[PDB]
Amino acid sequence: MSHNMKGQKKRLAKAHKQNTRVPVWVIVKTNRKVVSHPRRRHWRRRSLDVK
Amino acid sequence: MSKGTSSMGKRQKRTHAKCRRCGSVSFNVHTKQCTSCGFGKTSRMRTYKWQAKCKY
Amino acid sequence: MVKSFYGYVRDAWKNPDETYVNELRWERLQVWRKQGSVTRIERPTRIDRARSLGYKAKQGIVVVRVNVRRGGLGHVRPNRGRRTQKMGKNKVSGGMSIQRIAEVRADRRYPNLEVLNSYWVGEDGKHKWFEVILVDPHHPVIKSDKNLNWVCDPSSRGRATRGKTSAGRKGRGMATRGKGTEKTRPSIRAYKSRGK
Amino acid sequence: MAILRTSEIRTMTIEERADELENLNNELVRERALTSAGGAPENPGRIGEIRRTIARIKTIQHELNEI
RNA sequence: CAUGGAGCCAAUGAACCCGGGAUUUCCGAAUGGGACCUCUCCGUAGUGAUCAUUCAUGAUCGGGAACGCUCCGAAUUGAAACAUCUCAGUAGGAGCGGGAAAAGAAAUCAAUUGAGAUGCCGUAAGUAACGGCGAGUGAAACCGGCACAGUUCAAACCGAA
Ligand SMILES: [Mg+2]
Ligand SMILES: [Mg+2]
Ligand SMILES: [Mg+2]
Ligand SMILES: [Mg+2]
Ligand SMILES: [Mg+2]
Ligand SMILES: [Mg+2]
Ligand SMILES: [Mg+2]
Ligand SMILES: [Mg+2]
Ligand SMILES: [Zn+2]
Repeated sequence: MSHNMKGQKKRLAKAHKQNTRVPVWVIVKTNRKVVSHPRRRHWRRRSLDVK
Repeated sequence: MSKGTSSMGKRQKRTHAKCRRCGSVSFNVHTKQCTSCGFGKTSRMRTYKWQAKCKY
Repeated sequence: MVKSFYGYVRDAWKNPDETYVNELRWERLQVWRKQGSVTRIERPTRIDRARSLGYKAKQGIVVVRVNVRRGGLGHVRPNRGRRTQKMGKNKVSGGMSIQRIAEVRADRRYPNLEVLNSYWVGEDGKHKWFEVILVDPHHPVIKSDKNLNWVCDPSSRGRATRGKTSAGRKGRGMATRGKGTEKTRPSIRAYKSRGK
Repeated sequence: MAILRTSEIRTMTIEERADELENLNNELVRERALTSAGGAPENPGRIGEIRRTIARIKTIQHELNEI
């Protein structure tokens, strides 16, 4: 099941945390000028090269 | 099998790990050297003059 | 004639094949062959030559016997297609003398010192031997010295690997002035290396 | 003004400074514990003020050779 | 960056700017051992490798846009083919290295008799010279300027001063 070390799991946790919708108050404050970031992906697509 | 999509199912291993010194996924796990920064080969950082046009 | 003993040593080494120095060569060559590439020796083999080249008996001054092979630049036949003028390499001797090779190896072995000069000390069918005089710039005795403090400068690092020694300037074509030195001063690179 | 100014931190004694440090750490632990359960804090300036005050106290101790 | 909510800080002079200090996870020259394990093992809390001394201590290692010095070194292309020649000591490689570096005080250049360290710019000049004497390659001295600066060892005499 892909036995991982500590560092690999750490990087996987970070790449997980980056999949987030931009906060609503950011969109309110910037006046609909920020609506996305380049860190969004999906698990069944291009594999991440984190490991 | 065939040279196309039939032999691309055995593509489960890895040949390059992640480098400690530069963070790029270019570390050859057999020769034990980074193919981008030269980590493992030397204490200096890999740079060649053919990585850019002759500046004239 | 009131003459110093340095003069007698100079005369004795003037023609080695016709004095007592030949027997000493016969004994010394065996011990030298048994040794390694670079070796630290307490006293210079030829006192007069060392004193002439700037040797003094103080701390921070080192002398070393280096060992270098004879022959030209051992060169490989080109693998791919040349043009029959660049294809041959057996008769193409190098462009760097053997004293320079000796001093560069000595510099590579001693990372903190700096090369001053060298001289010829013997040779046989397979090897040549030189002695290289090295001076330590961070020793207080050298710093206090008035005739040697020029080496405690930021333009004397790597003095042997940039052709600043005497043999280096001989090999750069800057041992003289006038005709023939049109393309060798103030440097080889300045004229696209068409000198030398 | 602040939870503590530099004058009061430098004026106090060693044990007084240490005790203030433990009180601040305990209050920060409680504040984080409440906020970790997805709740709007009762006063969401406390965390920043507390951390900056603790930074002041540690800087003062390190300057006075206390630690 | 980036004027949304709720808070906090600030006349004990904040925010901001100039100068100086503190904390500074792990890897990395990475340096107690080990890395398809950015962590892990013994903890003997760790001077890794090579060097100099009076053996207290000290030096080197990596980086830097281009510039600098030393050494190794092609082919396409041109010659309306092509081998000497040219492309070109170019592209590329290895070593060393600073705010600059290299050079530098005649065993020199002249010509009848003179000049007086070095570097850089102008000219000599596409000249002398080289060359299937083909294509092509190709200087220096004299002279005019910028800027100016000369000295230190070895030995002869004394012999630890
Ligand atoms: Mg195939
Ligand atoms: Mg270039
Ligand atoms: Mg060797
Ligand atoms: Mg200089
Ligand atoms: Mg042709
Ligand atoms: Mg360096
Ligand atoms: Mg010189
Ligand atoms: Mg040419
Ligand atoms: Zn790398």
